[PDB]
Amino acid sequence: TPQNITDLCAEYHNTQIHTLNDKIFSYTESLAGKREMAIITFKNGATFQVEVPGSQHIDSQKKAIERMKDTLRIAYLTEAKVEKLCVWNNKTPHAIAAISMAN
Amino acid sequence: TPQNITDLCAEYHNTQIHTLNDKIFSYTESLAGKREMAIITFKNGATFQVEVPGSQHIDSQKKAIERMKDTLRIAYLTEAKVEKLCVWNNKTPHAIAAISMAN
Amino acid sequence: TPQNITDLCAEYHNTQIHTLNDKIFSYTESLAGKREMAIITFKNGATFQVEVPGSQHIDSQKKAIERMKDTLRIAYLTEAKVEKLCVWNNKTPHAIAAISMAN
Amino acid sequence: TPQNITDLCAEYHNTQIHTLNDKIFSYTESLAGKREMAIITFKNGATFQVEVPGSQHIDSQKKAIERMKDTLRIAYLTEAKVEKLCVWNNKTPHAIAAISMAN
Amino acid sequence: TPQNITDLCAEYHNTQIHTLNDKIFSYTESLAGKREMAIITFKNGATFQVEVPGSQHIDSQKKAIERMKDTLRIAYLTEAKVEKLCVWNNKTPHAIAAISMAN
Amino acid sequence: NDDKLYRADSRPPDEIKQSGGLMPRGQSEYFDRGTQMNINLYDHARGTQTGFVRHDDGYVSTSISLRSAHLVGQTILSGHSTYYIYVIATAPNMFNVNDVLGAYSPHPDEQEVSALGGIPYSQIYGWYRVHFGVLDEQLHRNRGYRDRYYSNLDIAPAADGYGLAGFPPEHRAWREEPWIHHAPPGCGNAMSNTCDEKTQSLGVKFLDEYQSKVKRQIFSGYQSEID
Ligand code: NA
Ligand code: NA
Repeated sequence: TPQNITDLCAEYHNTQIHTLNDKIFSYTESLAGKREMAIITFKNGATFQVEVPGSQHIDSQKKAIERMKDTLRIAYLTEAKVEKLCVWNNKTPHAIAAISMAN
Repeated sequence: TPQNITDLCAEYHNTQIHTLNDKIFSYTESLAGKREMAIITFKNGATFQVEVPGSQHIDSQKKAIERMKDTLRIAYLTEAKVEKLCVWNNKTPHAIAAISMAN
Repeated sequence: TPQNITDLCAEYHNTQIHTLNDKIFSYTESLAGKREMAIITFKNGATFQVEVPGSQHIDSQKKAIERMKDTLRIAYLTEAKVEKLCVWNNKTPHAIAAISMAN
Repeated sequence: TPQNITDLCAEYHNTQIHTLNDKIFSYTESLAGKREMAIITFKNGATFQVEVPGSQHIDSQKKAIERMKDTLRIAYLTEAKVEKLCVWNNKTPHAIAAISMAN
Repeated sequence: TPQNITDLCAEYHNTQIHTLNDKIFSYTESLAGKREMAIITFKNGATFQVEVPGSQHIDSQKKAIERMKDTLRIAYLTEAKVEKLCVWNNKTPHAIAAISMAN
Repeated sequence: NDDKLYRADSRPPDEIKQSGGLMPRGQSEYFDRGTQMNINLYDHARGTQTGFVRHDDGYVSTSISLRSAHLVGQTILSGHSTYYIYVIATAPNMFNVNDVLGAYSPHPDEQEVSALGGIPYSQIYGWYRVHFGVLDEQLHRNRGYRDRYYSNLDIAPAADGYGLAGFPPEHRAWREEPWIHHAPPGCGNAMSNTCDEKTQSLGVKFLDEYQSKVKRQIFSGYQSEID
């Protein structure tokens, strides 16, 4: 099993690491139908989403999607430094697969 | 997929953006039957609701409604600055569809 | 739809507003069978319950009862000033229907 | 309906109140199979459990058991003073039925 | 029923205690399919996972896995000192079975 | 109430966030009991300023106006190109030095108010920048500041500090009012070093208790609700 986000990210196609080492600049959340999602930005302009749950997701991911939105909200509010994001780069904005926090 | 709250809001009929750039002044929550809802106000008097879940909502929204109530409560308690709300203006008070937070 | 706790409260029979403008003095929580409930007090001695879920509650209220207990715990811990409670005053102690926080 | 933890506790057989008026000294949590439980201690050596869910519990308690574990974790982390515990003393360690926090 | 994490851990064959007495250095969370998991590290390099739920888990553990991930996130954010971890050492990284926190 | 205090400090905001606030000397982080620094108000108050506004012996000193803090700043940090004046809420970790030490206050014209254990980041409202000694009037607000919590609090009453005053074991103050009614065991009243040990242990206990309140205020917002 991977020991860090970089090795985890490399297990998937169409992913890359972004190294931010910064707090989240903005947090957006929507309950609107078919757009039940979160979007975050950093001060450098980088923008990321947690995807709307859909047919691209397996059942085991549904709870993890909810958890990730929880994590991003509390990271935003507490000004926690985000180390890296693993994202899918075949979506716009890039879709979060994993997050690491350090420092 | 939208990259920000303004573009998300524009995907829906009967919505508008309110720009607050302020913390929530009051948070109200109800468990009374058929009024299981939250209401927030800002110091300018603007008042917004998270709607009671109902037949106007699709199943995918039910979890997002619960999350939004969570978000407003913690935003209130942490004095987080609300940037914008996307709301449905065909309800009174206006019904929250999305929130953005940025300082 | 009501725009504040007072108007919400007035929709129901056997309710009243208590204006506390004070933090919760004590928080009590029970998992004992048939007493799965929370009790709060204020320093003036006023005592309020979140009722054990029962046949007086419709299904939509079950999630709201859980939410209210979450809200009272975090309000207690953060020493948040409770503005008003809407309660059913035909129960002893008075049973919480809604809460507002401001100031 | 009881209005305080002492009167609540007296409704059950094989219970007693412990008056701690102190923060939790340690918090332990386990996901090991058949030991899905939490254990707390105080600096006086007193040790308490939230029991593994089992046939001694009715359905209405399942959610309350989960809530109690949540309450103990956040009380531990915030160094919140525990006033009293109501416990079953026919288990070792004594099994938590209710908690009160004040001051 | 055990009264502490050391005695709990000794109830299993394929477990061991690690004594850290340190805050979590990094927290990583993944929603990627088949890697719905959390990873923590300490400054000494020690790395631990909360396993992806699978057939090695009985139903009672599923909720406890979710709770553990919640615990690790808030421990990380609050810089709470982790005393000991009980882990399964037939996985790499070692898989958390229990945690104790004390100063 | 929403009274503020002020303190010039070369330590920049990033360092203060990292340290969890404005620390006394020898203390790297606000919640780090690790190994325990000496805590003694009397010793703090009589400490000499070299590179720092008084921050020794377990307390961090502040002024009651921006003007005072700035003037004090310029006598100490005038060699620094940039320094900061931090704007600090009143709360019951703060002791008015003159009121606590009374006639024995060493620098009474300074009108100092000192934070036992330092000042948590969440108690810092904001900061000004000072350039070479020249004040930039732009108040940078602290995101991690909690207004409703701190605007509801005041400094400690002096009576909460008299027992922490830290006068020498045989000093006259311990047999005089008000301190005689608060004197730690061994301080003017009946193993060597009792007064010093008790003064220290009373300070540690105060700080442990106060830290619990801060943890409760901040950490309660990391709670994420489930089910
Ligand atoms: Na104040
Ligand atoms: Na004396």
